[PDB]
This record gives sequence, C-alpha cells and structure tokens, in this order.
Amino acid sequence: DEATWERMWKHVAKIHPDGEKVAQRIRGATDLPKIPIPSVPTFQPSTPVPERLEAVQRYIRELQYNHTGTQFFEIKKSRPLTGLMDLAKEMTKEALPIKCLEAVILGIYLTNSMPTLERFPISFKTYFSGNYFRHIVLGVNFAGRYGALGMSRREDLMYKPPAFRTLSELVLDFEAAYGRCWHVLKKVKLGQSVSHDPHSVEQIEWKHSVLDVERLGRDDFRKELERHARDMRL
Amino acid sequence: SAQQELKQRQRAEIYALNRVMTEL
Repeated sequence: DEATWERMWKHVAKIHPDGEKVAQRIRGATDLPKIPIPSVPTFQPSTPVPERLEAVQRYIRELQYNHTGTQFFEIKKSRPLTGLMDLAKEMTKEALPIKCLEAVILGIYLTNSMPTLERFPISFKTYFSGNYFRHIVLGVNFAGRYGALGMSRREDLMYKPPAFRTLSELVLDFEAAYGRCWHVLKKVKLGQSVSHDPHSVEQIEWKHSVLDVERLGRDDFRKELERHARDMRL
Repeated sequence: SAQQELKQRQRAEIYALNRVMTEL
C-alpha cells in the first residue's frame, strides 16, 4: 500500500506549520525510537470484569490516538461481526494508532470473552461554532451498571468505569463532558447489544435508536435512554 | 520477511509522526 503511504506524508506537509522539514527528518532518519508492540491482555478467570475492563482500556490507550490524519484500518460499518473481528485481530497484529470507531471494534474483540459484559455502540452528533462533530464510544454494562470504552482526543469523552446506575447518567455524563469543551449535543445514536460470538454473521446495529437531544427535552431524553436500556435486554 | 521488516520501520515512523502531531 504505497499510494496511501505517500498520501499521509503529503497531507502532513500542508497542515503542520513546518510541514516539509517534519517529513524529511522522520522519513530520512536512520535511527528512530523503537516502539514496543503492546501485549494483548489475557485474563485469569478469577479477575473481576471491572478489573479486566481497565486492562482493555489501557491496551487501547497504548496504541495512542491517531493524530496523523490517515486511518490505517478502514471500517465498513455494514460488515458482519466476523469480518470486523478479523479486522480487530489485525489491529492487534499491526498495533498502530487509532481513532474513535476503531477503538469500538477493538473493545468488542477484547471483551468477547466476557459473556456477563454487555457491549453496545453509542455515537454522538455535537455542534460547535458552525460545525458538526461525530464521535463514537463502546457502551458497556456490568452487573446492572453502565460504563464506556472508546478513544477520544479528550479524556472525559472515552473511558467511564461501569459505575453509573442508569444509562441516562452515563449519557448525561458525556453530555456534561461535551458541554465542558463548549460542544452542544445535538443527537445521540445508540446501538443494540453486540453478540459475543466473534464468528457471528450479523452486523452491528449502529442505529437501533436515534435520539434528537434538542427536540426531546430533558425528561423525554431520559425516558428514551431508559427505553433503549430496556430494549437491549431482549 | 521483506514484508515484515518494512512494517516495523513504517510503524516506528508512524509513531514518530504521531508524536509530533500531538503538539496540539
């Protein structure tokens, strides 16, 4: 894949202040810091699922957020689960920086071994300064409590330990986090539970419920998140 | 293995670039 490769370097030349010298120095450097390949977390059966989730999120963090502007693992959201799981395995083998969508697939791959853990995508549409912004994380449920795995440029727009007692509190935490960086939350897309079968021929349902956060209002927004939580226990 | 020695150097370069791009 040489075409893509030189595409990434030309795009860096534009956006960075000293675009050209940066590519020269890095591509031409004979000695670079060797990056250790992150070890895939494997768990004893005695380890509680919350402690497992911290290790999965730590592994996801080690890969780092992809700031290069070029995505290394393209994801067709309509692919069957067994196709995305093959792709997650290759992220595991390539071990490259990632963005929001790739971390959701990794979170599913690494939590398929936890049948007591429910996983479901949560994507957000936010508004700021005339522009729209889309982000997505992996919602998780353990022992009746809610949390999230994901990848973001902000610390409070990804990992939440499974401590929220309702889905509303989890989502409103994200809305509050969006508000702290002056983003208005326009729309929330919540998916259905993801099968734990890594060979499953079914798609992820990214849009089982679409909530218009402005046209709904506070309490009607809360009732909709509670209906979605009720729906995942189907 | 010519494929494999190429992915390791590319990975070192991607993370070198990724570090610079985190200046924001």
